[PDB]
Amino acid sequence: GMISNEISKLDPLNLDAFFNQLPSLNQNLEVSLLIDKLREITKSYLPTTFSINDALAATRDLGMIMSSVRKLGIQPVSAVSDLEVFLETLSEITNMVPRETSYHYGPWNPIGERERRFTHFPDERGLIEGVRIAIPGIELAIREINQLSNLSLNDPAFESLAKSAALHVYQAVDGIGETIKKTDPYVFSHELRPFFDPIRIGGKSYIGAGGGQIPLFVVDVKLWLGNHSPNSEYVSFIKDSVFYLPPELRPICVDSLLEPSVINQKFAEFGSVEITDQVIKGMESLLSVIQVLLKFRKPHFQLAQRTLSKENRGNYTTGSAGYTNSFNHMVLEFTIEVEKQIRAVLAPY
Ligand code: HEM
Ligand SMILES: N[C@@H](Cc1c[nH]c2c(Cl)cccc12)C(=O)O
Repeated sequence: GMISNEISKLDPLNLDAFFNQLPSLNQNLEVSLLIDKLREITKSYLPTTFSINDALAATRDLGMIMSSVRKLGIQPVSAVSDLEVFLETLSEITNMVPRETSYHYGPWNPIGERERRFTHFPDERGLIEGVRIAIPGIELAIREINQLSNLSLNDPAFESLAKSAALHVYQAVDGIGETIKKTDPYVFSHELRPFFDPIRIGGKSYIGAGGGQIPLFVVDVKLWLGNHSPNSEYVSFIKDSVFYLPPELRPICVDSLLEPSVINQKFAEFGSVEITDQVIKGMESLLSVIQVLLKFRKPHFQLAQRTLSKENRGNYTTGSAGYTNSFNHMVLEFTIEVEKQIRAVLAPY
């Protein structure tokens, strides 16, 4: 478990003053100052001496300087070739990618004066608050949904855990609503999106931080996807994402991809045991969770559609992971289909 407060409060590379300048440096395209800071960092710090929390915060801070350079069109590790050993040492300690993710940008990013930010645009706050709210709640919902596999539908503990998970997933809904109300789609495409492009590090390419990196897909795999669609595009996105996750989430995701999902296994229990009143309540509680997922994916799809429109898309047709809104349409159709299947099983009652 990575406690966010213990990471957000760190400044292991003494960059707090620099991050008050960074929005202005990025505005004036001052690539010399960005590159000079990367060079100073590799000479000023023995990263092998860092604790885990220090290395996570360093990844957060160094990652944002790197993404700023990449935003100008320069591969930062090709320009500062000593970065590669530095980043490699850091990722040995974190056992995470040598690059920042949504985790670094949201929950590990401090609130207030020290908040790390690429730009001066307040639309940026919409992305930061979006993932900073979404991630902790989704993580609690993962712990709770994981316990459902080992409870009976007829146990009120089942229904109560699923309800808790639905409440915690609502944090993803609150997160995307913060984005819808603060982030203008046109300012996103033209001012924010360019900071989330891929960076070549040790001969492979790491996508930038993205909303898709909140572990919502982990909820999906345990809850409905399981091992049921082996060749889908969504299982390929998840495949590519497992090792971007914090280590503690990786076994949950891997085992869930290799097992039947909760809803599939609870469908079997339902149509084979004595269907009582607690059992309907328990099955009703799984549909509640799914319906919360839709309360996220429906407005998310609209937001992505206004942003990728001809008028609004700027220079991009994809998200940071290389997909169009078609991918969102497919994840959301998958979820609508589970809601239909659950409502079918319940219709007699
Ligand atoms: C202007 C704002 C946004 C746009 C244009 C946008 C668009 C997209 C796009 C194009 C994808 C496809 C995957 C990829 O290529 O990376 C995607 C995936 C995803 N994004 Fe966003 N997004 C926005 C804001 C957010 C926010 C704030 C969050 C979370 C708080 C979020 C969460 C997700 C998730 C969870 C996925 C994976 C698909 C799913 O589970 O439905 N997005 N988004
Ligand atoms: N969710 C979209 C747009 C996006 C890029 N970076 C983000 C961040 Cl860092 C937070 C929230 C959303 C986004 C994507 O995954 O590329």
